[PDB]
Amino acid sequence: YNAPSEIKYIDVVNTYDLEEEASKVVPHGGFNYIAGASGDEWTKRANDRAWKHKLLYPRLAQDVEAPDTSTEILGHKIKAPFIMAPIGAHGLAHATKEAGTARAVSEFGTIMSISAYSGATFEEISEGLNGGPRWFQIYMAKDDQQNRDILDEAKGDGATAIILTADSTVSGNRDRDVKNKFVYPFGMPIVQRYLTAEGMSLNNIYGASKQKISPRDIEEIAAHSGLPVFVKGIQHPEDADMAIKAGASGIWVSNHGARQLYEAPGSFDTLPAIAERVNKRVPIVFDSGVRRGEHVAKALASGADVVALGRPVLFGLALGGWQGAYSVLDYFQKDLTRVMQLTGSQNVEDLKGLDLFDNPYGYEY
Amino acid sequence: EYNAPSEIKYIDVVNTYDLEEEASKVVPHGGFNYIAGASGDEWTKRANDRAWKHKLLYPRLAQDVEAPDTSTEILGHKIKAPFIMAPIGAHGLAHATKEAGTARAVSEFGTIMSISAYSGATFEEISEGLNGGPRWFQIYMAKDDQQNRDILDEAKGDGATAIILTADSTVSGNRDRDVKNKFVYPFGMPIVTAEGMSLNNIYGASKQKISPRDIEEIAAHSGLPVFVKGIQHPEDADMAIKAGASGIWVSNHGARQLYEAPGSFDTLPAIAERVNKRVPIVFDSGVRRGEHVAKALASGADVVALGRPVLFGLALGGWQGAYSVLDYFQKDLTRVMQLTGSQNVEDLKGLDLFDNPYGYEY
Amino acid sequence: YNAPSEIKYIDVVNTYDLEEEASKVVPHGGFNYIAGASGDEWTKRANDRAWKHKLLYPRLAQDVEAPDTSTEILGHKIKAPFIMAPIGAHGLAHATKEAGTARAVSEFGTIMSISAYSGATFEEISEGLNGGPRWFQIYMAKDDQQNRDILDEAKGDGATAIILTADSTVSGNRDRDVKNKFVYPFGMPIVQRYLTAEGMSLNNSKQKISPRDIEEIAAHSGLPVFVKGIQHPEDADMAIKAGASGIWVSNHGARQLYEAPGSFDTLPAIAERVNKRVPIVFDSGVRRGEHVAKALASGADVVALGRPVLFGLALGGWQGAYSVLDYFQKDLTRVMQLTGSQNVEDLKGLDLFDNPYGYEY
Amino acid sequence: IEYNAPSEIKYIDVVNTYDLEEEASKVVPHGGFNYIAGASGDEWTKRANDRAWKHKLLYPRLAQDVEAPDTSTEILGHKIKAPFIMAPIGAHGLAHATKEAGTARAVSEFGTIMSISAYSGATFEEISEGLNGGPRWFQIYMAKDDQQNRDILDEAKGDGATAIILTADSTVSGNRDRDVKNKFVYPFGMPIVQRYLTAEGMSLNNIYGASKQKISPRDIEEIAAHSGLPVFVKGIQHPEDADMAIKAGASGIWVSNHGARQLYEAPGSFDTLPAIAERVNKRVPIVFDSGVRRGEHVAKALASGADVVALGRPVLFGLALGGWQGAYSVLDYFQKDLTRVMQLTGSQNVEDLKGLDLFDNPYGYEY
Ligand SMILES: Cc1cc2c(cc1C)N(C[C@H](O)[C@H](O)[C@H](O)COP(=O)(O)O)c1[nH]c(=O)[nH]c(=O)c1N2
Ligand SMILES: Cc1cc2c(cc1C)N(C[C@H](O)[C@H](O)[C@H](O)COP(=O)(O)O)c1[nH]c(=O)[nH]c(=O)c1N2
Ligand SMILES: Cc1cc2c(cc1C)N(C[C@H](O)[C@H](O)[C@H](O)COP(=O)(O)O)c1[nH]c(=O)[nH]c(=O)c1N2
Ligand SMILES: Cc1cc2c(cc1C)N(C[C@H](O)[C@H](O)[C@H](O)COP(=O)(O)O)c1[nH]c(=O)[nH]c(=O)c1N2
Repeated sequence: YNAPSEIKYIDVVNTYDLEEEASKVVPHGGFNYIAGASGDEWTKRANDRAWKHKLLYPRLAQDVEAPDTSTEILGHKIKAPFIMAPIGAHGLAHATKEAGTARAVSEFGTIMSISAYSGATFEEISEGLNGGPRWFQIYMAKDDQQNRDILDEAKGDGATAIILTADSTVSGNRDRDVKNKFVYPFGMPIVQRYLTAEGMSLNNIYGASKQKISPRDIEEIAAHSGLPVFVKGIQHPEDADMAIKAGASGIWVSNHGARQLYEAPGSFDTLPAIAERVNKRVPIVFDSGVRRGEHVAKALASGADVVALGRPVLFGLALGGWQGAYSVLDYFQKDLTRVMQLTGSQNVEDLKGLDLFDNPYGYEY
Repeated sequence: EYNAPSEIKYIDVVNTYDLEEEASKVVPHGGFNYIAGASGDEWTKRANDRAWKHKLLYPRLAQDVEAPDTSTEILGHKIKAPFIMAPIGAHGLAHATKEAGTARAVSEFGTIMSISAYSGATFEEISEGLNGGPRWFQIYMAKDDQQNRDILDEAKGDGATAIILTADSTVSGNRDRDVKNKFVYPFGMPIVTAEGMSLNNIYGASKQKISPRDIEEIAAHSGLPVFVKGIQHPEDADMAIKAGASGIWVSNHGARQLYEAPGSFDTLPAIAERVNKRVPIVFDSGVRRGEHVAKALASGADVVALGRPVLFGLALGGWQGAYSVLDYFQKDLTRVMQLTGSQNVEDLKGLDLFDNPYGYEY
Repeated sequence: YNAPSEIKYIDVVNTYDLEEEASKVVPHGGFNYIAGASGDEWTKRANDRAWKHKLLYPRLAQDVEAPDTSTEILGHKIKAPFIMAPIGAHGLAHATKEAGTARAVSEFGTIMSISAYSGATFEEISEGLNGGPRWFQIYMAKDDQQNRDILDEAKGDGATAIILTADSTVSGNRDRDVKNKFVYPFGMPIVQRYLTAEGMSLNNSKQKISPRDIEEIAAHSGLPVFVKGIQHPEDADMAIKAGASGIWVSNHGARQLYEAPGSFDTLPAIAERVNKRVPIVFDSGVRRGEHVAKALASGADVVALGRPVLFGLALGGWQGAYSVLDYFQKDLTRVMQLTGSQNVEDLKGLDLFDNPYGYEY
Repeated sequence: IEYNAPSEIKYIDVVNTYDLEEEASKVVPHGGFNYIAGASGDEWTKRANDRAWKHKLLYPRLAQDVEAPDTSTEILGHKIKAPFIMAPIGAHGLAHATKEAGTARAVSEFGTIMSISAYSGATFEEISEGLNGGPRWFQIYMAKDDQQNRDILDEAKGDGATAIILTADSTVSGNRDRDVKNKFVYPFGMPIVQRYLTAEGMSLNNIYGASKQKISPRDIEEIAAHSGLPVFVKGIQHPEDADMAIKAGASGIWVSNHGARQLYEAPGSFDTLPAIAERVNKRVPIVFDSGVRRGEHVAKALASGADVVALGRPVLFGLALGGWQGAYSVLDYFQKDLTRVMQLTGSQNVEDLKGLDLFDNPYGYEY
């Protein structure tokens, strides 16, 4: 597996163009694993086109200058209201793998989410973070003791929150991966105890993780870890009520980048109903489709506290390693700064109160 | 000479849409387009497909679900999954084993075979393929009353446990591909010569002046439950039940009949609300994915019926190819059940759907 | 101007395909004059896509067989609920011009509408009609005596209604014709007196038409008057108050005001306002039997056919044009059977399914 | 900074304004052409500006007793030949060698108002020569220094400005991908704002960056008080800003999204107009811009609450193709296009336009 190895900053004009650029340096199978989604990818398109449903207003004479992008979540002060989404197997994108992404995220000044399906060990990632804050995303074992062990190792590494990804009890129908017969070209050291991953398909990896996740799992992870728990993959408001009742300390609105259930809504369309149900009882992280500063703003305006970034950071990693990934984070901060100035937002809380224009015509207008 | 493919093999289905173009490589041009095509410029066939994006499924989490059960029961038949085979004539356009091949797939899978009155096979040939599997017979009514009595008696003696009255084909749809290819039927219809006849003249020999009395007459004569097939307007569901139907079969004939009509799935909720659980509902016209099976049940259907994708599987692999399509739908549905929080088929019928007012382009 | 000249029936699978086929035989300028519309033709596309806003239901066990397409309008018995729209310069499509269309229309058994801008004389058209019914479409002159004279000649020819086309007081912005520098290759003998049109552009007649003109035409001719080009219901009220005997809903095939609605979308509001006081003719975008049915279900009494008939005339002279009329009758017969309509009055009562998603569904 | 704008002067036959874009691309240098034509992001909001016109459709009306429609109107005491004015646009020398004096001559001779951008590549004296006494409004991009604003406003008023336009939607630049990809810089100076920067060799983000970011309602008040001229506030898309501007002493509201050159993933400008017009409630005049390309658009804007529209890109493309005569051709095209529309809609005069029923099209562009 010939992963890219260039380390360089990149001049990001927009994040969309990074996809085709990365396609020229990432091996075909791996690239399509990263870029692809379920079915014919209509719901991935829906994640993107959802942003045109609610439109931002420019606002004038707002007495605003030098907008402050910084915010705080679960005690962590971060440079902008976005974090790194949990993504396994960064080694598909770049030889420096999760340690590269970790270096970008910590240097930038936000929170790194570590996937249980990382191709790097806790020690390797921690070397890249150099003290930076991190949250750990568990894919649950069937065996309780193994979940206890993974959680203890995560916390001992320094995790300050646990993310339970519950929308992948089985694999999505990822036609690119089926057609390419994709299999991992390396191991997953954190979950190996219950599988190695090298040569396995993702459907069999998700297959070893727990299918019968219930609200008791949320309660049990919360009690065992003593850390705030996010429940990730929520698209229906009832699950936010369920998660909060079961002791969750945050809601993570996501459709897994459209890699899971097909013929489902664009994730952004689901956010307002979820935020209304949550009603600020706990923090909300939003993901699945964020590509612009305007998207960050619209998410916050619609009830998110922060967003999580995925594919664009991974494409940045492919093209330039840690410096490429950092270039993408920096882009988002600068992009957001512009949008804050033009929308009349002095600070992150102002973003959360913006009026949005309803566009009933959709993408073709 | 019509020379259909004859190879029997399993196929690895990634999705059923790709089966269309794959099947086009092995089926004679004329026959293929007869199967694939629809009325006018096929806008309503596209509508059947795009309607699925009007109501979107939610993923649901921590639902305490594992190993979802796809089994269900309809009019006392226990079936492996909530889909049956739609009645389609002339399977011989797809594969040399014709309706017997589809029958074997359906029977071995474990669902119900619907036999078209316009099958290219006899009841005896189809029965060999079914090897005892359940079957329903779909009638295209004759003008002559005794002929209807005779066909129904033969169907029932063959083992039919329900009758399907297809009433949306009193004349043929405007099927441009068949006109432009100058296609005509290459073999007979022995249950009802058909060979060398256009479909429009075939439908011409059947009864045009179908009335509610016909539903009453078929039910009384056969002593079997009768489904009325082709329904798109809720008043017809009411009429059919009042006339003695034991089931409603929501369909636009795969968009092969009236043009510039709705996508079938968009018609389902108003029909199910009108039926008000009085009789079972079968839904068809455009089902291609497990997501579609789930959305139809969530919208008031009890089962769906499959058509073109199974024929395309038959073309590619005979009974084994058709079986592969049925298996694909069962596994596809299983995934969807797991991700939506559905442990069983009754759970599918209760799912919330997300309304998408933006339609296909979003 | 090398117009098509051959005469033969044609196979019509659908009318949309006639446009491309006609383009291969009609001279470029004249073809594009017939086919084109204002601006970038968005409103011509809207005329077409409007049919997907309201969708037909198949209906079952309706006790229907051998549907009857026939109807009557102002006492004329016609074979199907469609007439020929008034279109000038049929010579652009075929050497036999309006006499060819007239033969098709009379042989079929409907009403011929004669444009004041016809390339043929009344006598030439009359020999094609062989006694068949005709209505005369006037484009008003500024001079009152010229209007009197034209109406007298039309009535003398046998017109049994007058159609006042009032949506062309100035020309639409027809980019194809501007880009092609289109000019008529022949004269317009009926309106000669006030212009010869050979060498003239269409944009080069009365602009200040008022309701009084409707009154004066009705009073002078003693014939029923249709007011043609209506898209707003207030104009239906105005026209009926002014003595009109019919309302002709139309946007001139999208050749007039640009960035306006598709004609079918305007029909229900106009039919509501008319409230059955007078008959309604609908045009602009009819291409299928389904469209005929939908127009009737939405308040029209008949529709008028235009471009597809002209494309048929290009392809086959009167027999070509006849094939198109026959196509529409057969197409409607299928639709009637499948929708549960025994007769034309049943079409007028059909439920339609609302499609809020539009063309891409 | 090599830059070779076209120089030929000729009338042009305008069939429609859309076609002028491709035609101008043949003769305007690449960077400057794409600076004029382009917009933010992937230009979805520029497309929205254009497709918004299909949301509300015109009715033809019959037997209206209308002939020879009169396009003349009046705004803040200026009698103009048609209900459109020239939008403020800097650096006209990117389009044609004759620069802002070329456009000024066309606008003046046609008989409407010239809006002069603070970022003009021409001095007041050079523009005034082109105007030959014609009416002018001055568009300020504010300095941070109060005295420099007073000086600019004084010079503008001395030159003959009869209104001041505060463009407040560009406190920082939009994300203009074409200009980033092309590394666009201005090839000449901006004499009116040089005092706070020159612009030659500078990127627009750094010129906007020198202008005032922290614009507040007090700036509107101070401009109005200092100049003693009516002040428009330009770039409004949200009705609250119309309330704000009037409360602060504005004499007019200029609805605009800057040609989609500023905030991305925002509504098409025409879609915002009715809510603004409802809030304004005829307290002050409304200028509308961003996407006007046809007489139908002028009509629809007036029917939806605007008093006049402002023209931008199509006039610059005309300038590129023919200098002042090319620009004149574009203005004339608009007057004739509007006249046709007025005849067919039953509109005898500009006030009738403002009263037109519109057909609501909930299907949008694809219908
Ligand atoms: C390649 C790749 C791999 C993974 C993911 C995504 C992608 C793209 N996602 C989902 C991820 O956290 C996030 O929800 C999406 O990346 C957001 O969608 P976009 O990146 O904005 O398109 C994911 N989520 C998770 O909780 N654990 C994981 O290991 C992975 N793996
Ligand atoms: C080739 C072919 C032939 C037939 C049909 C369909 C097709 C595709 N259909 C309609 C069929 O029962 C069912 O309604 C459609 O197949 C459903 O549409 P899809 O297959 O999902 O597109 C049909 N229906 C019926 O009742 N008797 C018949 O003989 C046939 N024949
Ligand atoms: C080439 C051409 C020429 C004319 C027209 C149309 C066309 C296409 N139309 C309008 C005509 O009566 C009718 O309203 C349209 O043809 C209907 O649109 P479709 O033909 O269905 O697209 C027209 N109308 C009229 O009253 N007098 C005329 O002379 C003409 N001329
Ligand atoms: C090349 C160019 C340059 C500028 C502008 C636009 C364009 C296209 N615009 C905005 C302008 O006044 C107006 O809002 C838009 O031109 C209207 O959009 P359309 O031209 O119809 O697309 C602008 N606005 C302003 O107040 N001062 C300026 O200097 C400029 N500069």
